Amino acid sequence: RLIYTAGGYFRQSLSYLEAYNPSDGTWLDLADLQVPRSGLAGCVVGGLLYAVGGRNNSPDGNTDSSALDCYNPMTNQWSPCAPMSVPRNRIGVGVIDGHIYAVGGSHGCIHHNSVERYEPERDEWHLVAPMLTRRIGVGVAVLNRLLYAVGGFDGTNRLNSAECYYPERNEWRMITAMNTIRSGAGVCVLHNCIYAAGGYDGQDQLNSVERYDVETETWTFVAPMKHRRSALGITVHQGRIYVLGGYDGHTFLDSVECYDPDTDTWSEVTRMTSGRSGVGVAVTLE
Amino acid sequence: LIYTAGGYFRQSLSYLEAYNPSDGTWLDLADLQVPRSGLAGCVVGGLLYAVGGRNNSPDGNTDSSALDCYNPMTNQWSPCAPMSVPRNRIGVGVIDGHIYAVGGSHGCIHHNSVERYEPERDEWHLVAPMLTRRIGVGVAVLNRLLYAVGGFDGTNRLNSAECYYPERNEWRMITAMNTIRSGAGVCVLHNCIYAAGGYDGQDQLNSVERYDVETETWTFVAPMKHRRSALGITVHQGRIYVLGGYDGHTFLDSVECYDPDTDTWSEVTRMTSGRSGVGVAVTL
Amino acid sequence: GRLIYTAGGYFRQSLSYLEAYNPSDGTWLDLADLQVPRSGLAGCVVGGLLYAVGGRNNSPDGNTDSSALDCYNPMTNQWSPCAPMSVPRNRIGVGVIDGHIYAVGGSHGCIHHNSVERYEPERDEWHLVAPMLTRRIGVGVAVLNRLLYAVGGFDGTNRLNSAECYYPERNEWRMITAMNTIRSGAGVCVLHNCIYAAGGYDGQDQLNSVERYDVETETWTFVAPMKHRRSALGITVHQGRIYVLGGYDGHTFLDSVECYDPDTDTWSEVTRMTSGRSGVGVAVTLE
Ligand SMILES: O=C(O)[C@H]1CCCC[C@H]1C(=O)N1CCc2ccccc2[C@H]1CN1Cc2ccccc2C1=O
Ligand SMILES: O=C(O)[C@H]1CCCC[C@H]1C(=O)N1CCc2ccccc2[C@H]1CN1Cc2ccccc2C1=O
Ligand SMILES: O=C(O)[C@H]1CCCC[C@H]1C(=O)N1CCc2ccccc2[C@H]1CN1Cc2ccccc2C1=O
Repeated sequence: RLIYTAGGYFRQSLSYLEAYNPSDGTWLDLADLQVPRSGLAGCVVGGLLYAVGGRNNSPDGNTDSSALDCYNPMTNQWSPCAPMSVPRNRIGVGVIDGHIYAVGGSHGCIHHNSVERYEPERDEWHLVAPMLTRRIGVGVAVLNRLLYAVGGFDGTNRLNSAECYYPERNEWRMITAMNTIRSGAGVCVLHNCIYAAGGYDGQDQLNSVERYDVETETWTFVAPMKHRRSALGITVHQGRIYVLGGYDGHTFLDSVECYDPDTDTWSEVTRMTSGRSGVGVAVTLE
Repeated sequence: LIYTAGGYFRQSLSYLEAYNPSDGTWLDLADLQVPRSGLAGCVVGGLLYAVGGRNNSPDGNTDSSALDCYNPMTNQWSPCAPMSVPRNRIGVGVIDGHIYAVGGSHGCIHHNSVERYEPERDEWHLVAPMLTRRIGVGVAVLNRLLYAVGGFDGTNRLNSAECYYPERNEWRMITAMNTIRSGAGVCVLHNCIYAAGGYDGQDQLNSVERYDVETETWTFVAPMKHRRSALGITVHQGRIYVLGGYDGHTFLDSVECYDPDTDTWSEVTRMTSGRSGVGVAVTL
Repeated sequence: GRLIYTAGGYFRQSLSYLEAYNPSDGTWLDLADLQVPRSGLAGCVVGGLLYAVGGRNNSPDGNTDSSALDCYNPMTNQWSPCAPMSVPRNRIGVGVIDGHIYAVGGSHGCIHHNSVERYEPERDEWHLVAPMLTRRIGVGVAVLNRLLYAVGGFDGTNRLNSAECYYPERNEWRMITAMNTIRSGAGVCVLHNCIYAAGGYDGQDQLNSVERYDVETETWTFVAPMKHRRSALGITVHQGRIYVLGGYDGHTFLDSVECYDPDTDTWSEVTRMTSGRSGVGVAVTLE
C-alpha cells in the first residue's frame, strides 16, 4: 500500500503525482496531472485515485477548478470525470459507502457552505444539504459512517467550530468546538477519534494537535508536531498518522512526520522530493 | 388555535390546518380554492383572510390579487374583493378592523404601494405609498401605528424600517435594524417589535432582534435553533411561535417557541409536512 | 479655507494627480503627483498638511489595495510617507476629530471592513477603536459636534441607506435614522450644523438627489438635486457653500464642478477640472 501526494504549490501551482511506500521508505515518480493544482483534495475509491478541485495558480493568472480527475495505477494514466457544479479551491472530501463528498472551498470571493456527492458508477454529482457555516480550508474525516467538517474560514472569521453530517437523515449538526482556531488544518480519523493537526489561526501557523472523542464530546491536546505548518497533506497508515508538506510563514516544507498514538510522539520519517503546500493526499484501502 | 394557510413544497399548496398550543394537535380543515405560496394571513371579526400570494404549479406561475375569507363555522372559503394589484411576498397588519396590504411583487414589479381594506364595505382603498419598495416585507402593529420592517427592493435586501401614522396618512423612516432581513418573521410582544429569521442575500438567518419604542433601539436576543426565511410567525399568550420556512435547501416542519422570561427557544412540535411561505394567524 | 485639493482618482486606470483649485479667482494649480496611483482614497487636512488615506491601485497589470498614508506639504511640494494602517482599505471614509484622523471601513479584496482605526500625527501611530455595527465600503463620513457619522455604503452584498454614529468619549457606535434613499459612494459633508448626503449609487442608477440631516429634529430632508448624476464623488465645504468634484455617472467620468448655495437652495456649475475622473480624495485648507 502506498501514500499518494498530488499537486500542491511551490512558487506556482504544481502537477506532480508521487507515491511513498512506508515499508521501505522509497519514493515513486508517477504520471503527472493534466492541469496543475493546489488546494485540491485526494481520496481513494475501489482502487482508483481521485483529484478534486483546488486552484491553478500560474503567473498569468488564476483559475479555481471544478474538475474531477481519476488516476488508474494499473495503467498509470489520468482520466477526466464529470465536473462539480461549482469551482472549489481549498476543498475537503470524505468517502462514505463508495461515494465522494466534496465540501465547501471557494470560488473567488464566494465562500461555499454547499456540499455535493459523487457516485462513481453513474458518473454524476448531486447536491446535498449545505453546511451550517461557509468553510474554506476545511478539514474532513469520516467516522462511524458520518462526515465531519472541522475548522476553516468563512470569509470573515477563522474558525474553531465543527459540524457533523448524517447522510441518512440528510442534515448537519454543530458539535463541540476546538480549543484552537484552525484553517488549513489536517483532519483525519484514528482509533475512533478525529485528529486536527496544524493549520492557521489568523496569527501563526500551528504545530499543536488535538483529538475529538465522540463519546466524551471533548477536544484533547496531544503531543505537538516538530514543525509548524498549514495546508498540509495528511493520512493514516496502520494506526499511524502521516503529515506531508505545508506552509510555515516563511518556507515550504518537504518534511514528513509520523505520529504513533501508543507512545504519543512525532518523528521525522522522510522528506519529499521538493517542499510544497496544499497537496492532495490519500492511501490505498484496507 | 393557530392557523397555517397555504405554503410551498415542490409546488404551491392549498392546505389549511390548525395547531392547538395547549395539547398539541393538528386539525385538518378545508383546503383553499386556489393553492397559494408567499401569502399572508390575519383575523378580523373572527374571520380568516388569505391576502395575496402566488400560485406555482409545474406549468405556470400566477401572482394573486385575490382576497379569500374562511368562516370558522361552515369550513368553507368565500371569494372577496381583490386588490388593485397582485402581491406575492406580501405583509399585513390590522389597525382599527381594517386590513393593510403592504408591498409585495407582481412579476418584476416591486411595490411601494399600500392599500387598506374595509370588511364593512368589501372595498380596497389605496393610501400613502412607502418610501422604499419592499417585497418579503414584515409588518407589525403597535400604539396603533403600522411598521414595515426589512424586505427586498429588487436589488438590495433592507435593514431599514418605516412607520405609518394613519392620522396624517404618511410614512417616516425610523432606526434601521442591526441586520439585513427579507422574508423575516415580524410581530409585536409586550410592546416590542420582534424580528426573527430571514435572508440577507447570502445566508438564511437564525438571529433575532427586537425594537423598543421608548428607547428607539434594536437589541439582539437569543437566536433560534434553525436557520429559516419565509417563515410564519405569531404570538400566543406571552410567547412567540415560528412555523416552517426555507433554510436554503429543505423545507422545515420545525415549530419553535420563544419564552421572553427565560430568553430561550424550544421546539414544541412539527407540521404535518414541510413547507415554506405560509400564511399564519391566531384567533383573537 | 484657501485652496480645494483633489488627489488621485480613476480614468481608465488609477491616477496619481494632485491638483488644487482656488475658488476666489478660479485657477487650477498642478501640484506634485502622488508616489503611487490610487482611486477610492480619502483626503483630509490636519495642521496645514494634506493626508491621502487608503484607496486602491488599479493598474492595467494587477490591482493592489493600499494601507498607505502619505502626507503632502504645500510649502515643499513633496509627498512624505507615514505609518501605514493595520489593513488595506479601498473605498475608504475619513473624518478628523480633534487633531486625529479616523479611517472608516472600506475593503481589502473580498474582505469588507466594519473596523475603524485612528491616526495620531504627533506620535505617528494607528490604533484600532470600536468597530461599526455594519460592514461598510464606499461609506461617507462627516464630523459634527465632535461625533463621527458613518452614512450609507455597501456591505458586500447590499447597498445601504442606514447611518450610524460614533461617540469617541464612550467609544461606542449607535444606529441613527436611516436616509430615505440608498446611497453607496455618496458625497458626505457638514454645512451649517447639518449633515448633507449628495449623490451615490443604489445598485441600479447613479444618483443626483441630495438629502440632509437636522441633528435636533432627527430627520432626513431632500433639498435641491444636483444637475448631474454621480457616484464616487469628492466633496468639501468652502465659505458656506458645498463643492462637488467629478465622479462616475454610469458611463463617463465627470469633469464638472457644481456648487450648492444653501440660501438660494440652488446648484450651479462653477468650473471644470483639467480632466474627468472618479473616486478622488478631496479636502480644503482649514479656516
Ligand atoms: O489560494 C490558493 O489556493 C493559493 C494561492 C497562492 C498561494 C498558494 C495557495 C494558497 O493560498 N495556499 C495553499 C492551498 C491552501 C489550502 C488550504 C489552506 C490554505 C492554503 C494556502 C496556504 N498558503 C498561504 C500562503 C500565503 C503565502 C504564500 C503561500 C501560502 C500557502 O501555501
Ligand atoms: O415567492 C416566490 O416567488 C415563490 C417562488 C417559487 C418558490 C416559492 C416562492 C418562494 O420562493 N418563496 C416563498 C415565499 C417567500 C416569502 C417571503 C420571502 C421569500 C419567499 C420565498 C422563499 N423561498 C426562496 C426559495 C428558493 C427556492 C425554493 C424555495 C424557496 C422559498 O420558499
Ligand atoms: O474598485 C475600485 O476602487 C475601482 C475599480 C475600477 C473602477 C474604479 C474604482 C471604482 O470602482 N470606484 C472608484 C472608487 C469608489 C469609491 C466609492 C464608491 C465607488 C467607487 C467606484 C466608482 N466606480 C464604479 C465604476 C464602475 C465601472 C467603471 C468605473 C467605476 C467607478 O469609478
